[PDB]
Amino acid sequence: AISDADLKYLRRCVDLAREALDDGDEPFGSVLVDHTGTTLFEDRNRVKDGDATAHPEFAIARWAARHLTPDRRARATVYTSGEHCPMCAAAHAWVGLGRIVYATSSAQLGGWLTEWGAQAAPVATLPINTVAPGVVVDGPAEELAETMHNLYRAKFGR
Amino acid sequence: AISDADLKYLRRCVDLAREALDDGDEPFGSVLVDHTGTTLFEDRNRVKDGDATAHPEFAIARWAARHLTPDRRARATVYTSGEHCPMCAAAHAWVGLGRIVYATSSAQLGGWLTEWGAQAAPVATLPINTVAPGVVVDGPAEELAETMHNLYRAKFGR
Ligand SMILES: O=c1nc[nH]c(=O)[nH]1
Ligand SMILES: O=c1nc[nH]c(=O)[nH]1
Ligand SMILES: [Zn+2]
Ligand SMILES: [Zn+2]
Repeated sequence: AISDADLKYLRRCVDLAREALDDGDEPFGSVLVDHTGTTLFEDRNRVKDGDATAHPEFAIARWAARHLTPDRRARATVYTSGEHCPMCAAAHAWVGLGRIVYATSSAQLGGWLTEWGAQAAPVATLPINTVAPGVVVDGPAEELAETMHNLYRAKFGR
Repeated sequence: AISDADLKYLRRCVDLAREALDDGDEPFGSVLVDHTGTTLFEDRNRVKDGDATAHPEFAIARWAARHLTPDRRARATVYTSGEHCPMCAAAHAWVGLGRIVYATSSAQLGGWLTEWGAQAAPVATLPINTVAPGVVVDGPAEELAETMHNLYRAKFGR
């Protein structure tokens, strides 16, 4: 399901999540990749300037809306370190992007938060296909479960 | 309870939706109201230029994160002609806005779209509280339902 190439991109997402963490933001990174394997756009979380909606997948949906034809959007892939929240999953579906691949699920992150005693997000951790039934979704990647546990702990578990 | 003040704001939302319809956009309008009864920001749907995520409730959330302190956001009210889609409900809860009042439910709109044989949105019509469990939500308003049915019919009927 997750190819070797798919892993390479998820690892790039983990590196963008790390840049975010190192810069004071939350550890989420995301990459948009055309059908050919060329990276079109990369972004990471930027909520530290006060806007909690500054999620990378959202910015990818809007970048694609402005710069890609619908046909090209349907055949592009979004890679993300963490599974799209409902905001990001709906935006993705609204603009007509294609396959999503995630390293860790929002269910896992949900679970990990409570284990540390951290406050739950005000947004439910709904799987992507509850929000967006038509989207092709792959993940998680078992290889990245430990790394993402560590990253998420660095930010949310003290 | 939807009060008489609330209904006045919903009627302004219906007017903004009609402005969207006359401009060639989809009929959605929303208003952000301070706890003092002051209108702070007003917007409507702007998707015709090709960005399908140009929902007014989402513009409200970003304007609020930019312009209001967290505490002022929590005490302000968002009025909307149509119930927040999952993208907009999530954004609202991320930035920590308060009460939502809507004139017509996304369930009502979904049923109407099915009657017209209109193609269903790529985003599921989840109730606000499925996405954002902590938000106080009121509506629909029985008195504006037929009015919004007519505006929807103008855009989506066939
Ligand atoms: O930047 C983000 N991307 C997905 N979910 C979340 O809470 N934050
Ligand atoms: O502008 C919008 N607001 C709510 N739902 C929708 O499809 N569009
Ligand atoms: Zn998100
Ligand atoms: Zn919306």
